Amino acid sequence: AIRKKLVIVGDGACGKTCLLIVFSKDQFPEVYVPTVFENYVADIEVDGKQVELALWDTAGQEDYDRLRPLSYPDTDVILMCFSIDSPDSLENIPEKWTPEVKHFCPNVPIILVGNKKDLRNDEHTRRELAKMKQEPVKPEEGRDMANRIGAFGYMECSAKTKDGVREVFEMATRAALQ
Ligand SMILES: Nc1nc2c(ncn2[C@@H]2O[C@H](COP(=O)(O)OP(=O)(O)O)[C@@H](O)[C@H]2O)c(=O)[nH]1
Ligand SMILES: *[C@H]1O[C@H](CO)[C@@H](O)[C@H](O)[C@H]1NC(C)=O
Repeated sequence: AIRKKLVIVGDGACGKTCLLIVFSKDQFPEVYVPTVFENYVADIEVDGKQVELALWDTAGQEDYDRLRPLSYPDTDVILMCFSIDSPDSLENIPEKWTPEVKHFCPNVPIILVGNKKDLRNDEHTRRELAKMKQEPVKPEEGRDMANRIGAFGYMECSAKTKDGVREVFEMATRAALQ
């Protein structure tokens, strides 16, 4: 049975747990899904192959710099997340998450994921970000960061609408396999 360990990282509130939840809920047959993910085993089928994806969430540990990395050994793929409603979350990709992940997970493939894409054209978030002299992340900034950090790929998604979620995990699975 092919098993791959997936760790999701990124700033607090950038949507890591909701992303795992939407994906996990999409499994068939339908199962009851918990609200915490550590070696959570999800079954996926990708290009005719059954894969056990063991999901680890760093939500709740984003400030535990010494404890969080204990989860990194044997990781096969990384979902590195920022939120499209938070340019600050994007800046932490090269400043915090990428040096960390490359240190503890050398040569482990990274999927760069822009969560909450439904917020890009959200009138309320535009207003809030404007108070800080910021605006939503544009797709091209996401793509350029992916190249900059050497990510396997860049994907945008919304856990709210579910758009792009499937494809995030398909890409992560292919990367873990390859
Ligand atoms: N609009 C929108 N909100 C989201 C999305 N994903 C998560 N959220 C909300 O953003 C907040 C943080 O999500 P969570 O998954 O707990 O982030 P975490 O801190 O990285 O685990 C919660 O209020 C979520 O309901 C999304 O795709 N779109
Ligand atoms: C399972 O999910 C429900 C929401 O769907 C939540 O109320 C419950 O606390 C969760 N149980 C566990 C063990 O995560």
